[PDB]
Amino acid sequence: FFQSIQALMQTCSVLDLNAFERQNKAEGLGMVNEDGTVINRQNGEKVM
Amino acid sequence: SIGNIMNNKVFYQHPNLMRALGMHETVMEVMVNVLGGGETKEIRFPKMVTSCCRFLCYFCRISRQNQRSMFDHLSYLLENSGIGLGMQGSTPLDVAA
Amino acid sequence: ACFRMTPLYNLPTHRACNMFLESYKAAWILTEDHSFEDRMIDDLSKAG
Amino acid sequence: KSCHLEEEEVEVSFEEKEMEKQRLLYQQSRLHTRGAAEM
Amino acid sequence: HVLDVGFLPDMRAAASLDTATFSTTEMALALNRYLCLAVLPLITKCAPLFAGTEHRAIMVDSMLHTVYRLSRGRSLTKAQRDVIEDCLMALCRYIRPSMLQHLLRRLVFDVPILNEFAKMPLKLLTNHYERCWKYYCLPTGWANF
Amino acid sequence: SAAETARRTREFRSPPQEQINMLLHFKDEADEEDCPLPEDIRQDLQDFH
Amino acid sequence: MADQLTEEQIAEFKEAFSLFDKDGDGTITTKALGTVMRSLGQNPTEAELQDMINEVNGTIDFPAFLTMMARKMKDTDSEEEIREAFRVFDKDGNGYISAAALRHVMTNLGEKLTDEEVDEMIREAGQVNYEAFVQMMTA
Repeated sequence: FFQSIQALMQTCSVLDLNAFERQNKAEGLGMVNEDGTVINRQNGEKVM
Repeated sequence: SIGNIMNNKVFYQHPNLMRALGMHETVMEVMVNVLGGGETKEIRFPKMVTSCCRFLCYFCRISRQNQRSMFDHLSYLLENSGIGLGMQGSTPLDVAA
Repeated sequence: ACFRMTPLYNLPTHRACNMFLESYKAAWILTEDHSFEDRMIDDLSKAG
Repeated sequence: KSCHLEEEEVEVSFEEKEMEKQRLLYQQSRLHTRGAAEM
Repeated sequence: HVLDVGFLPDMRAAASLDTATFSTTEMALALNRYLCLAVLPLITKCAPLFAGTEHRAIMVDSMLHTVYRLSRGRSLTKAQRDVIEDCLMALCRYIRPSMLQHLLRRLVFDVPILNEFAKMPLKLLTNHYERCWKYYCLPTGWANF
Repeated sequence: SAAETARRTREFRSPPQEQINMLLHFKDEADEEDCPLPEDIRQDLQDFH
Repeated sequence: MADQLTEEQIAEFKEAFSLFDKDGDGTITTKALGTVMRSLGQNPTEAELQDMINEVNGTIDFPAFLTMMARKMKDTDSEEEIREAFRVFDKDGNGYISAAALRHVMTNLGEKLTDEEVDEMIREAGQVNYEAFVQMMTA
């Protein structure tokens, strides 16, 4: 059990910066040519 | 079977069906079973990976959401792609690109 | 692109229905049934 | 959710606040005696 | 750089006549002539451009002989904008057209140099009259026009 | 009234899916209603739902 | 992609393909691609065909034929999409639109354009012609 707790928390993420830039230009676009706009909208899965 | 799939006039008008039936999911395991082998000597049953990987590429060039749905398996695809090299027509690396 | 985005009144009937169902995920996802939560552990388990 | 249901406002009196921490203590009491917790 | 790139361009219409099997040279005209048609930097003290000027015209000789309606525009726009950079000394290039441009005045190859000729007169309506045979060639073309 | 043209924007702009969201939001919503429909087709939902 | 076309060109293209198909395989020769386009009104000269097979063996299958008509239709539609996109801007239709008319109808089009982006848009360019608006959109 303590193997799991020790290993698991070492895979936790931190505030990365490189991934932040990938949002900062991806958010520049507002809608696809014609497909329901950006379906993911927030798409928060990146920084944390 | 796959050759008759790409002539039915319906796998061009309603892509939303084919992600709901998800045949791209099922056909994916077909490739992994035949290619599963220890080394390059396990290239049993060729001429079918090429005959099927061609179908995957055209599926990826029908809509943007079709591109996303199969993109998520990129890490899975490259894991078993750079081993069986030497044939023509297609290879799993091509559909990865 | 934003000017050629066709009007709604030219869509085929079959296609103009699938968009309704997918978009009408705005009456289940927000409504709450509650129900099975407190009546579950009551009739089940306790008084079993 | 079967436990934490009870888990700009007047001050809470001292008789009522035990009812919450007793109801909470009982709501999960049935859920640790009955095996559970050791899973 | 033109003393090495034009060496390959020297074999322009060296096969554009009989049959020309491997037309991969036309594929090299999609990343070379396009790069040359992006530099208005031109001076003097040389006449090697004259060999290159006709070479582009020699490549545009084929009106349909392996050109592609889309790939033909690259070579057409390669010279149409190459005129506004020369030192107004385009000598033999005018004589290359002369009346041959006036000839076939009912073909699709007419608009190849028709609009190109108008660009010369619209940039010399107060000069470029310091010649002789060219001045005679202008009237020779004007009367035949 | 000029500005009425600004109000009527879903009707020609936005993709078709966006129009459905605007016209369907108030139907099965509660209390507040914006850009509503006639109060004749907004009754069957409150019966069907 | 291939979603630029409706159902009704695709059902027409399979109607043309299955009419002149050899045995139901989905195969045609390098002659039959010419006769299958002149059967529908479209009359290209042989350079237009000459690049598309070099683009795609002698066996032209139905996904290969569908991708070649999609590129043959999208290039003229992408050249003509922008004039009918210009038509709601001006009331008459010749191409002359007011500058005071353009700041409430272009901030409200549904791409979440603020007041700042159309303010950058028109002062990096009274009434302006139609061919300048393509010159200022494609840039």
